[PDB]
Amino acid sequence: MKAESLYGYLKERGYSRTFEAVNRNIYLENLRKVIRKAKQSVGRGIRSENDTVRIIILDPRFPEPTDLSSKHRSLEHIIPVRFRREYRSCEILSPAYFEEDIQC
Amino acid sequence: MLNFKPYRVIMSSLTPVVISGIAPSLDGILYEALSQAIPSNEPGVVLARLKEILLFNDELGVFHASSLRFGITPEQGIGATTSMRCDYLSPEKLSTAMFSPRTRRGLFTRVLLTGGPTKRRMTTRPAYSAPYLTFDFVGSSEAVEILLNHAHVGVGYDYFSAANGEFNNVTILPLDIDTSISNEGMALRPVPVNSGLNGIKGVSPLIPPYFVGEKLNIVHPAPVRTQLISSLLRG
Amino acid sequence: MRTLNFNGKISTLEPLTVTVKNAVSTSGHRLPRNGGFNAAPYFPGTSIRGTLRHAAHKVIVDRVGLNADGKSPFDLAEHFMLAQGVDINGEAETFAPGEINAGAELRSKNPLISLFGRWGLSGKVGIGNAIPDGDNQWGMFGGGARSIMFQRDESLMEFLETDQVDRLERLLEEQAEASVDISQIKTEQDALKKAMKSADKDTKAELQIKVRELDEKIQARKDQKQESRESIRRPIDPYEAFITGAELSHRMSIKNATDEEAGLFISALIRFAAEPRFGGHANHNCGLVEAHWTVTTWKPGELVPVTLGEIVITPNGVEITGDELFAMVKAFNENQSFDFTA
Amino acid sequence: MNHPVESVYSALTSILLPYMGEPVPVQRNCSCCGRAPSEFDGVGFELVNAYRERVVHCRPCQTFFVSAPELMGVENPKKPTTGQKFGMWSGVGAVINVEDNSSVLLAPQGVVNKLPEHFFDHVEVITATSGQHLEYLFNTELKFPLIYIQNFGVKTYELVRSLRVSLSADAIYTCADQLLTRQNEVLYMLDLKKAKELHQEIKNYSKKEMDIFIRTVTLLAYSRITPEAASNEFKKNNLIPLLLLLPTDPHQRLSILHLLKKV
Amino acid sequence: MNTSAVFESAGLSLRKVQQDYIEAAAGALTQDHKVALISAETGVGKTLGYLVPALLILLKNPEAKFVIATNSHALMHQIFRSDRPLLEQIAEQCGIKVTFSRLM
Ligand SMILES: [Zn+2]
Repeated sequence: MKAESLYGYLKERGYSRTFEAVNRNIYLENLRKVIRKAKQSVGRGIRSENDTVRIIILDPRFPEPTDLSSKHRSLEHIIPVRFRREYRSCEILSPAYFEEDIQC
Repeated sequence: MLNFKPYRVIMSSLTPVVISGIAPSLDGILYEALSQAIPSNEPGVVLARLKEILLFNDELGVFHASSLRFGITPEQGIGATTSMRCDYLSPEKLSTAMFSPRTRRGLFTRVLLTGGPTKRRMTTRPAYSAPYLTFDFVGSSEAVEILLNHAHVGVGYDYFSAANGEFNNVTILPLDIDTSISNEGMALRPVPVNSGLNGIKGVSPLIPPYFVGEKLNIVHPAPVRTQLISSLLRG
Repeated sequence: MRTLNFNGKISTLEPLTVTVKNAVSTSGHRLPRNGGFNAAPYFPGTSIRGTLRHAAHKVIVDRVGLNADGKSPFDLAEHFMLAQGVDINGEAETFAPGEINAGAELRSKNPLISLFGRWGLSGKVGIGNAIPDGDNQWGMFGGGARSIMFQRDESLMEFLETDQVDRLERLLEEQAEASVDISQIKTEQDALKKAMKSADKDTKAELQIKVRELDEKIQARKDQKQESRESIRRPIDPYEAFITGAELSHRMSIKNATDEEAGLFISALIRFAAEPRFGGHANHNCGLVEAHWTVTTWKPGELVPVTLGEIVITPNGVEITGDELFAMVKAFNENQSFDFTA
Repeated sequence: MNHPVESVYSALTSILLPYMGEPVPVQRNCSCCGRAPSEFDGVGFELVNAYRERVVHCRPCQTFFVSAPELMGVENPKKPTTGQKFGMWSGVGAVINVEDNSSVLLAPQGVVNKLPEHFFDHVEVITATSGQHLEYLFNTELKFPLIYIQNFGVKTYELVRSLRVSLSADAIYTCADQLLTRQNEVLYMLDLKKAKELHQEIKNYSKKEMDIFIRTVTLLAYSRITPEAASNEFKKNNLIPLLLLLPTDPHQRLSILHLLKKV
Repeated sequence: MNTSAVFESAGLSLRKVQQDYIEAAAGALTQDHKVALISAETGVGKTLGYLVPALLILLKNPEAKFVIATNSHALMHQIFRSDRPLLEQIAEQCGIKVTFSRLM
């Protein structure tokens, strides 16, 4: 309905955009809201300079470091920039394609 | 003069990359990006500003900017696609509203598009379609991020004209060892023959732009190098 | 001089498609994917570049106008120079190969040949690809089938004369027999192709000189049709396009461009907004786009993007925002000393 | 003198020496090859092409436009008085040994039929179609440096500007009448050495394993199968050494595979 | 000016990121009728990151105030739980006043 309301608003404003385009826009805005919310969630850890946190994301949809083309790649921004190296070197509980290809 | 740290840049390839025999060096991409940023095509000033964002080997005469290396994932690999350019003489182009053809019997002499100096040029070039492109370089991460994200620069022969090798999602990660010039004695970019690095012989200018300057003998890596994206993100 | 980066989004008003020989295969019409089938297609920047170059050339034609005789002053040589940069008469300033900033006289005199290059003169406008901003934004559009008019609307037969009615019946009979012959020939071809994947070199050579002869048999049978060479009741193959309302990230730029060249580019974009069509299949109104391009520039010396304005093409109009964009447009409108005839 | 077109002219197209006539002093570079007049000794052949363009062709370049029906036979019976031209042959190639200055012509059977007897006396011709050029190159002991033209074609200018001496079997430059830019020499560069070693070592693999390897590599080079799938196919079929001997470049992979399935 | 000395000389273990955030906040507050949007991840320090700019701008035109709105009820304590003496010392170094107001 938020998509419907925005579509009606843009339609009355004269903007010509399909309903699915408004759905995509609302989905991207919701995804950014989700990124912020999980940034807040992660911020619950490391409240002091000496604090050490093991952050464990059990969601299958969280982008793997090697899967740079994942749909929710923006979720990598959940990890603070300073710890992005630690994002690259992370224990994967169930990695996919966990073999050694020969066409290197 | 700025503190330079070895960084690896990985970007998502969006269009096929056309390699002009020698693999595109990130120094060339950055040179084009600066030529856009500084409204000047003079090689001297663009190079002087490029040295401020890239580490330059005086003893070797090149920038610390590894050549193109295709990051291939287990999903998509290096693919062979033809960058395909055709003249499209539409009816609007072929109309008296746009020019005055020579007339005989009141009929307009049609343009011979099947050949000759006015043909439909079907220029096809090879291009390598990998899911990612990667370079290594000893330079400022901020400036290169800004340039690659905002400057109109791609990887390959003509990003400007053909829009080949469009990339996005430019991600920089720090490295532990400078892998721009050498890699266990294997040159990862064009270097002079006397540097002692093995690879493939070629002729090209050491410093960009690679279409000016005397073409002196150099050693360059394989034009098409592929590495697993997981191995590239290891650092 | 200034570098104007037009970073923006193209929202597709009606499906956006393009035919590329490498992308197009016998399996069907696919967009350039830069990889396998399970990859993200991109609208070529070559197509957008050619469309905008044609728009700019039309703008130049209008600015120049027509001779006293009502004919365009451009000849074939000049027309092709401005359209596609092919020197047909062999008369062009052969600039030095190593001197980058060559043709400043030509660049000033011919802003079109400045923005887009000619053969031997690097163009100033870099037109990037339109990259979709989603994972499902393309589809097999068009398709459908050509239906015989008289087999759908019986009323249309009331207009045909009995001789033409018999002609129609003969056409349908020929179509039926040609279908039932070509289908069997293609089945034999399919069997031969199935045997192509278990053959050795010798039998391969024997059984591929056979496939082309079956194709020639197909062509001869189609030629034998007295009333219609090609079947009219044809199922149209779909073409791959971007969905309606696809937000495609588009990256354009002009490099170290005088205000007049940028003005010509903006005028070309404004003219393009009259018929904002990219790609083919215009029969299905494909290509209609509305785009908003934030026009940025680089700070002198500093690597920071300043926002000089915005270019919003929509069916309701072209919105130029930013004083400097108007300045460039008027500057191009001024400086009447441009010389497109040499 | 020391340019690619001169060698092929001396080795192959000198047969029509009688059929040009004397040169003409010129003051502009040869439009066909493009090099400077300083290496023409100031002489050249003026000509007008089918597009009504005044073009200067030097001694080795003008031979591609000479009509010698009494030597080169008739190319199109509708026009008897214009025989086969070196610059108009499509599907015909040649291999020119520069140091020996000899030439072998790889023409299809139709062209060989059209050629008279007198032609063979000056140039040795072996019947081979467009696809059989690679068979001759692979099977016969080539002698380097050599100029390997693959398609004389009709774009003579691009042909001459694409000629490149093949100094050794590691890199044989095919001249297919398409302008040999630095972007597209990968499609015109043939590594007979790597193809030869791969063919030598392919004998150890079954025909089924061979077909599997070729199809997997072709699909991978065309991005029709995921790299994990191709790796699984190679590992299951024990095709690892073959991949190790392939170039990383997918276009070169396709070229050498095309060569392999021809020999 | 007093910016460089008063941070380190006061004994605060200020970091470079703290300096950058403080300078950005001060410069933004210098501009009139605009809006400043700065992201400040945990660790940079917001309690003192923006309040020191407020004091520095207080030194000039000392006839204004600075509301500091914090949503969380615990953070309003945090402004005056263990940093009120710190900001008071900073004011003593800079020299003029704090004049806190714990509004609820
Ligand atoms: Zn010549």
